[PDB]
Amino acid sequence: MTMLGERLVLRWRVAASFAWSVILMPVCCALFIVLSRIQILHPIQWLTDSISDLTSSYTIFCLLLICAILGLQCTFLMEYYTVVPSIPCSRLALIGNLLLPHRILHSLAHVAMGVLASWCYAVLSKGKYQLLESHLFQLLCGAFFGYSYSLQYFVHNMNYLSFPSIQQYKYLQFRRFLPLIIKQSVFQSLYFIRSYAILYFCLSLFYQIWLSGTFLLATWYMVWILFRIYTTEARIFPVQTSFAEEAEKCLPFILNSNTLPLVKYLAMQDLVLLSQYSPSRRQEVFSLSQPGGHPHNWTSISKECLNLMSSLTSRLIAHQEPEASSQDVFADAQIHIWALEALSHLVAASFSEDRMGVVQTSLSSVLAILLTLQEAVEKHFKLPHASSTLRFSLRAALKTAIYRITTTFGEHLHAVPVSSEHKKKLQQFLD
Amino acid sequence: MCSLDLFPPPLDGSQLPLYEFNNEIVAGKGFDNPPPTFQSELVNIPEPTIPVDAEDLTAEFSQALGWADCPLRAFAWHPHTYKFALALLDDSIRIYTAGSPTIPTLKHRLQKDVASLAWKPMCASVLAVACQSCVLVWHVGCAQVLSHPGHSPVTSVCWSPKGGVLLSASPVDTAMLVWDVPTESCIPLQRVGGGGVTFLSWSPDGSKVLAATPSSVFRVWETQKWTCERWPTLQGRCQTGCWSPDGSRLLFAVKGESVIYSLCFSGGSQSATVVADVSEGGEIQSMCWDPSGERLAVLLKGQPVIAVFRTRNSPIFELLPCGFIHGRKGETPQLFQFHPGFNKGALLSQLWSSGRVNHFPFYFVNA
Amino acid sequence: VDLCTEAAERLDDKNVSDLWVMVKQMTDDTLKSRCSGQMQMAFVRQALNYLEQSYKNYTLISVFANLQQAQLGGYNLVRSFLNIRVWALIYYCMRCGDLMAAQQVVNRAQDFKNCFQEYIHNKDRRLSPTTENKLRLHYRRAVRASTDPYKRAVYCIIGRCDVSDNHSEVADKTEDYLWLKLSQVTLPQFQKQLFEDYGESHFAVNQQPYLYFQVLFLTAQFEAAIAFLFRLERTRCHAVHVALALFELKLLLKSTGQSAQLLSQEPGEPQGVRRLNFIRLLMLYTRKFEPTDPRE
Repeated sequence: MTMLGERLVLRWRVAASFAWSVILMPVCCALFIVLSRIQILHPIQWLTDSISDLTSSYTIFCLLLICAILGLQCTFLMEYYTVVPSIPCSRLALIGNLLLPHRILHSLAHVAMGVLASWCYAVLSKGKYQLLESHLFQLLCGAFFGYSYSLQYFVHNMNYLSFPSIQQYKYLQFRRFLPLIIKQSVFQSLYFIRSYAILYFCLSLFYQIWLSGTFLLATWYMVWILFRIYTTEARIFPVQTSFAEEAEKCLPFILNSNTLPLVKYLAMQDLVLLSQYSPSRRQEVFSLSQPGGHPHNWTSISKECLNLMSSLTSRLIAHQEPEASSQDVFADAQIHIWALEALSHLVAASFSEDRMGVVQTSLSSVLAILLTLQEAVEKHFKLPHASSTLRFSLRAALKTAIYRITTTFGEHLHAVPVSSEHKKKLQQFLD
Repeated sequence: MCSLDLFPPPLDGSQLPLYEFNNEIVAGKGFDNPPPTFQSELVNIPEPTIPVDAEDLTAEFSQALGWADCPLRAFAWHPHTYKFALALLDDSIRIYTAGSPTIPTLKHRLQKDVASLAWKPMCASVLAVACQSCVLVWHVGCAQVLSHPGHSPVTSVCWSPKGGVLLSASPVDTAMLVWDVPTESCIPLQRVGGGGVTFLSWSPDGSKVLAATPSSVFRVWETQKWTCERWPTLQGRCQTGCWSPDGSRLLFAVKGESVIYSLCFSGGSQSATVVADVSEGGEIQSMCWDPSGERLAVLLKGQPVIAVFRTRNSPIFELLPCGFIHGRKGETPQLFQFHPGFNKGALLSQLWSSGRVNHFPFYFVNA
Repeated sequence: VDLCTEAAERLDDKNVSDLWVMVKQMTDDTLKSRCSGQMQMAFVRQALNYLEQSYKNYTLISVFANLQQAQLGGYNLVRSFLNIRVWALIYYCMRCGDLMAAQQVVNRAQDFKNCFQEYIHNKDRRLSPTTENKLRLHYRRAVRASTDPYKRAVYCIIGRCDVSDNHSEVADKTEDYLWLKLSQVTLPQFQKQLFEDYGESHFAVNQQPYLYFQVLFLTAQFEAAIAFLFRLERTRCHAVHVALALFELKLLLKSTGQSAQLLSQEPGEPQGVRRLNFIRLLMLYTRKFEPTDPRE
């Protein structure tokens, strides 16, 4: 059931983002209209005729076609997004990744939509490019721009959706992304125009073609950026629900269930936040689930964290047993670092807050993993060329988090039951 | 609200403040030994005289007002003993420990334009030194060079009183550096808006981290999962931040303003209350409270002087004007630090522009 | 011991798991060795450890089950238990086997300090000093009649007096009765007492064979425990390996004459000494199985 609600909220957030984009389309159309017919000595007449053509039926038809193309683009973001970056470890792997039937289909879709957009711009650029050799050249430029856009979205992995390290009002994030998007569209249009001119040579016009390419690329970057900023919107999952019916929508289940990975990363960031500032949800995490006195919430949360951690530990000790391998063995370490920090700090606070001592019953357990994990990491740093960015993040989060837990427990940790091997490292860190 | 007005007039040009006796700043003629009941307990912290005769981000953002011309570049007192590090002008770190004629000296190939020194708490053998391009963890092949790209020039580094994690800061990097010394590992904590992080100050017990930026926004960081509360309502940048000996009162000042804003950490109170008006006086450049929570030294730069005040925590936290601490003619107070563990009251070590570091005791003389 | 214990864990029988762990725990002219004062001291302190950990596990289990009423917090555990359940604190502490928590407790509500340390921890070798005469005196004078059951029990424990008092107001489980009477320890006297005066029927071994065993074996009555558990069918094989362990350990006392009954006390032995015919044992034992499993 949680898949359906997640997918519905996702389609509606695609709606919010593509909605900001669809609201933003027509001002861009008017800007292109005023720019393609720039009369420097006749500003009033140029602006008035551009206003009349801005009310002409052909302009409305072009706007509608561009809106349909942008809707196709939003569905593309909805269909081919990613929550983990696409990394070619070998150049042949990149060439293979660009040859997929679905990715080739996406590239063809981009080329076709770009041809449509270029035709719309040419019809909006009233003049010799209105009816079908210059118009064919503009159409070819549009198609090449679409193909290049698909290829670049693949290479720079622009389909990777970056979880915001600091959550901000969508308006501010959009405003910030505005200058970069605009400059990128301009530069990419210029470079692709040069390449397309060379290609057309091998097998007024330049200004209009560059304007059309810049407008199309700007619309694409804005669609991508809006889809990101809105589809990456943080949602707080209710920790424990007054009904078992919302139990699947609670962060514990959604984190332990096989829902789409996007929701997993979202709930991860959400739980990190709640553990950072939400004290009530925290107490509910240490809540004693009735009936049974079980801290089911904290149990499942820590269980997931340590499961992912042991997985990453196995991966590091494995890929260690070359530089790309030891870089990739801990590429997934961001989540592990977040979990280590949050958990060990929660323990550090448990020496004062968990009035039921609900965390104490697993205290020793955690210690083992840490020492164990730490040990493996040392052997990891032992293989040459491995000690020469999630890896360092996990290392730092682990060391700092253990340090916090230790210096919070102070002396009362000397009463904690630990393996003597772990005890030596404990003394070392406390020292 | 405390004004600079109710303080007893500063010691005249010829008198040097010797110690705080019975709430009155006793002046001395440089040879009047402290009362013989106090001279047999003056734990001989070094009173070194370092002659000077023997970047721009780092300068404008350093703790020292005169980093360019003060041979004392940074000071740090260890959390536990009378062990204190002084940063020479040539980036060479000297470590003076009371009761030792040996001068531990540390100078790494990375030691350029030192910004700050932090004795890692609960350990007398670790000193974090902020260099131009990296952090030299000096193990008092003895220097661990920790680098996180972009986190340079390094301006503010502080080892947690947990002694287990050390924060570093960069006015050009929007992500503060969290450094785990053993793993040799650096984690970026990114923040949107405000430019780089220039001054960091974790609360006395380890929950709140006052983070001041070269912009007009200061943030409180709850150390549990590093939660961020933005207080973007400062007319300018934050000059300094002083935590209560208890860590529930964060004292701050906005450079350009001469007020002491007291943020009560009772989700802090969404506004700051004016507590001590240091209007001239002048720019409040540094502020320091004794670990006992009874004495507070506030560095006012216009001769720069230490406004020394006694604070009453109950029933209303207020600043009371106690006196002025000044240096000799031409001696501008460059840096100051209250020794964390002076057992008989308060020990305020003041480093002056000539490099001469003097010790002023505030005697908690029970009536 | 290790081989049998690993066999037992794999066998998945609870009681046997317990008894075997106890065998190990308690195990760490054999007749002369069994009776040596140091040997008695060791067997005792070992059983005391066993019981200490046992009741402390009981404390852990009860508190973790009764969290809601416990207000466990993050000295503490005993307070939590006392909620579910100054003299009371130390009593219930020592009966969970952690003397140091009770030590903190006595420290908080405190020449008497050197004396206290002498009682618990400090060796306190002294010259021409008089000890345990003064304590028993006052105890008989005032404490013996005190209305504080825990206090009088603690006095009994410290001064080795009033051994008659079951002090059952604060001692309800055979576990306790042992722990106390032990802590008051002449070894053969109590040996006969539990073996002879109490006898089997008191121990109602029918349900708790493992108990009556633990009772015997804790008191270094090895031949007894062996014999008793031997009478049981389900326990047979166990005691066998047990006996064998003791045999090589130079820790089993054998009977001299073949036709002796399985348990035998020989003349002139220090009282409570018993002997068992390890041969006659193994013979009668294996006899049931020789026709089938020769290689065995």
